[PDB]
Amino acid sequence: ETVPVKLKPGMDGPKVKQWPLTEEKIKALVEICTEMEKEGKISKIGPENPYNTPVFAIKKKDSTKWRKLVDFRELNKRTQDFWEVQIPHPAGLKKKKSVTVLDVGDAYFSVPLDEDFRKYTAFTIPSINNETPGIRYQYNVLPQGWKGSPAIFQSSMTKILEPFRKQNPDIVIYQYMDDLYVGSDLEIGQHRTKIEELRQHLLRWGLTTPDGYELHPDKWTVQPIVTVNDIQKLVGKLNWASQIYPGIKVRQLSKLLRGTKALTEVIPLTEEAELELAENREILKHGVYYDPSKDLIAEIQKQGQGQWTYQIYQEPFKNLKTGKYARMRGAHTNDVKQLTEAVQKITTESIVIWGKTPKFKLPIQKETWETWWTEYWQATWIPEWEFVNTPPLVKLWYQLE
Repeated sequence: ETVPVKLKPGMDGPKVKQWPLTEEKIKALVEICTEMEKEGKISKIGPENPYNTPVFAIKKKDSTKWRKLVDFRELNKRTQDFWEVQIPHPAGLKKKKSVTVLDVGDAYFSVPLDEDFRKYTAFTIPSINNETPGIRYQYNVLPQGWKGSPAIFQSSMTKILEPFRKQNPDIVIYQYMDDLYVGSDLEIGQHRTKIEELRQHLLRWGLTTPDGYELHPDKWTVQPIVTVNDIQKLVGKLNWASQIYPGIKVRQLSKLLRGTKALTEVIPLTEEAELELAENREILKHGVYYDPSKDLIAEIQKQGQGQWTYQIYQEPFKNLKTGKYARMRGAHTNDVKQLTEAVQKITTESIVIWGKTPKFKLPIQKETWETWWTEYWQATWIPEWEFVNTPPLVKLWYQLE
């Protein structure tokens, strides 16, 4: 029985023009869709259907095989709120040594979609070289990219993950849309095989996965701190921290390090050193509070060569996070391609940290972005974005600024 779903009250279905596509991407979309139809994942529809949603084709990682990407941003805004289902967002996830991202989207296609709602998923596939009108389809199954899919597939996913979660209590698995984020502190080799065990478990359920994507949230921000061998570790950490806090205490701890004492030797804790340790922990340890009910906003500025700066906030001037991205040496300069990668990363961070995608303000012209962005986009999701409003300067040769 299809889980009944409704649009938000007083809201109609999405109508969004389908953007023009390259012959190559079209030829891929046609072939992809022809097969989705044979499998009954989608069905042709008649002229009686007003609604439309935009579609494109991307390629993930090194894969030369095309993936279809539908833009549900409108539909998702207009869809009912599933929050009843949502399991508070894990804070520990961002702490983990390694976090891998799996695309579970294939799972959704085994679940039928409510017959009443299907009309709203309508999309148009342009023909080759626009020789004939485009063909319009809809979704008979939970589509990838629609916020309803994960909410409705929740119970089923929980069942699939249960055994592995029981078997690995120290591994955190968190889902956002079509992606499964698996964190852990395990040695990278151990972690990797844990992912592979997972992938083989999901495969037992018929759920197929593409090779994972490795993240190291450890390296996103600069971080707080934590036998004779151990006392050397501390002293080394304080000396390092000394270049930061001039008040860090050293000599008292150094006084205990004089000797031939072996690694095994256990040094006693003197009342002289403990003062330096308690005061050090004291210099170790505010910020701005994050409100789950509000929205995350991300502003991006271009710093002029390879450089881009960003801030993430809710109320202006109060920033939850600020950072910078820079173009690699030896990389061609393409501002859209670079900006596209920055947006995807900032989003990945927001997803991992607050479990939410920020609304973007992009330092670039609307036209440029909307033309190019799909070329460089590797993500299964798209955020909301807004372009700074200024007109670009148009100057002919014979004109003087």
